[PDB]
Amino acid sequence: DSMYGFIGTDVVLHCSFANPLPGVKITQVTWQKATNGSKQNVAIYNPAMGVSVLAPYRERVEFLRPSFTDGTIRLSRLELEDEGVYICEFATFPAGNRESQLNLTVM
Amino acid sequence: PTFPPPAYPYTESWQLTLTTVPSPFVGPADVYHTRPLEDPCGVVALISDPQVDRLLNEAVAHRRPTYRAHVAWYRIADGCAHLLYFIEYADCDPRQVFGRCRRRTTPMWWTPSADYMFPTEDELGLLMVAPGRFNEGQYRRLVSVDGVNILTDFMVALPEGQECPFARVDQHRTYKFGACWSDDSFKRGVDVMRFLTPFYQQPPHREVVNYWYRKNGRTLPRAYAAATPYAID
Repeated sequence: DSMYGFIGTDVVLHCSFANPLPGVKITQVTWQKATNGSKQNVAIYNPAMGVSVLAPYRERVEFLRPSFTDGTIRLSRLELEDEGVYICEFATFPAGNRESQLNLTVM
Repeated sequence: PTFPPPAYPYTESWQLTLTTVPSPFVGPADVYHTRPLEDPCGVVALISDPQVDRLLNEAVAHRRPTYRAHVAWYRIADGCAHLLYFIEYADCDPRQVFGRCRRRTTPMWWTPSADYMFPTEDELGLLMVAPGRFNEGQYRRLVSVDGVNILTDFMVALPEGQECPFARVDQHRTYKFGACWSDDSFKRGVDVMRFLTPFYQQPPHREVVNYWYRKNGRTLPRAYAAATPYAID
């Protein structure tokens, strides 16, 4: 998936989970950026304990509605450095980690 | 596969006292070697008593009603360490076996490895299910009770030649082992949930690794032979 955003602006990134079969529990959603060689996590949601947003995104990233039927966050005030692959990782049971990906372009 | 219930009751959180990964470079470490695989689709048992129950006996000796603790695993490269695992405990009962704690964090994993690695029932050892050859290397475990650290290094060897035909090798191509950190970086503070991600406790973690394994014709061994202070073959 490819998304486009403008600097200073905001983009809404979506979590593209397909069809969650019977009977997988979806436990968790983690947003991740591929940078430098691996991932680091951007934000995590879990109905169990709620929402956590990680540095350096602590003031730019926020969940919209917290859910897996969504998985949708908001990036604010875009920056050249934000361009790249964003992974949406889902902790499912008993299937394990399931992920999706999107490329962001900042213009 | 039913979703396992917790074992014992405990309040589960993402964090307790620690927000940064504790350094593994915290002293010398006793060396153990995992026993060789019969066939490359088998299970490797990073298992070795850290004799942590002494520290539990002293807590009963000095009459401390609870101990705190944390466990972490690392992959040691050259002057630097990759993250693999972290979990923290609070208000544990010294009279019970290790891990019986009223407050614990969700384990924090490096997810590519979580796909085929998972903790043992005692929470002090690791199991490496059907590993690709890239998993060769030095694994360090940190056990800490009331601020006192026990380090163990596990050297993992696997046959040259045969690599298991269904080993998880995809994520590794893309992300590998993750960032390599030096004691300096650890001191500065490597955020736990930035580079590690919250996962399932040992029982449900086991059922997922088991479900994948089965789906590949194999089944988890009933028992595992511990690691030795010496090399074999």
